[PDB]
Amino acid sequence: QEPEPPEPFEYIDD
Amino acid sequence: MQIFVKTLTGKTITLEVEPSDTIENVKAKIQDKEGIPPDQQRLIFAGRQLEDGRTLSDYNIQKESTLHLVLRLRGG
Amino acid sequence: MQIFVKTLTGKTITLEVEPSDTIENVKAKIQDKEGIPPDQQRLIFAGKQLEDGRTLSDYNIQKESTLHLVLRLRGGD
Amino acid sequence: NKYLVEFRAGKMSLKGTTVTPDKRKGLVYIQQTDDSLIHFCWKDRTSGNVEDDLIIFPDDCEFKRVPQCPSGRVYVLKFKAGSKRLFFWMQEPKTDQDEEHCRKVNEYLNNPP
Repeated sequence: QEPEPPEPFEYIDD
Repeated sequence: MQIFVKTLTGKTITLEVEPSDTIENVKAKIQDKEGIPPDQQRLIFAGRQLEDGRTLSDYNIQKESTLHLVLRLRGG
Repeated sequence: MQIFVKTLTGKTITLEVEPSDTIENVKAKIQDKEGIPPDQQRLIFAGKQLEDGRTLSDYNIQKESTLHLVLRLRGGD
Repeated sequence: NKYLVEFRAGKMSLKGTTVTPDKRKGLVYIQQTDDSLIHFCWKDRTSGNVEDDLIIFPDDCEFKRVPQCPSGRVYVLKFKAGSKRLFFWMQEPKTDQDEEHCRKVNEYLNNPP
């Protein structure tokens, strides 16, 4: 019925 | 000499404290019962901010005293 | 650590303030630099409105930071 | 007091350089007040209460996708003047309207009525 939440990842201000 | 700490909402948090306890100690009690750090939490009694380095008796804070708990800007 | 205050009119007014300076102090600076009363002075920065009693550093307001100044309509139809 | 936009989305936490999603899925909606101030609010779906409410001015921030972990729908809000970065994930099962919300959010944050 609803989508599962994303997963942990690295974020870089490119 | 417990005291009732009312949050921004109707929610109230009673914490057991002694008249000799300091304001800093009271803030910590909030942290244990909620997790709000001293900076985020603001204890105001009788419309007067509770300055640190002061005891509850300094502000005439008796048992079952309702304190105004104000939280700073959450998140961003 | 001055900050640029942009009014609804598009006019920008840089006011010299300190990082530990309170929002109320900043509003006063606007009053002297424009004449906007504190009641009508609504400072907004970082996407959040500057609540009275807070400090500029609280909103991560740096030097030359642009602040959104909102004035009360004081009218209706 | 009209809602310019509104879609299901949850928030995340960025620590250092790692973004972790929050299970407290909410709703990202925009509302313009009679003051012409765009209100960016995030309400938790858990209680349906508005947990966040920040007025966003034109060019104040930018709403964009996060091409770091391709798999779902993740967007980030960057305050051009606020120097702040927020991360959100859409709870919508279909992306048929993902771009619309994305486009509307930007158009309501940089192009208010």
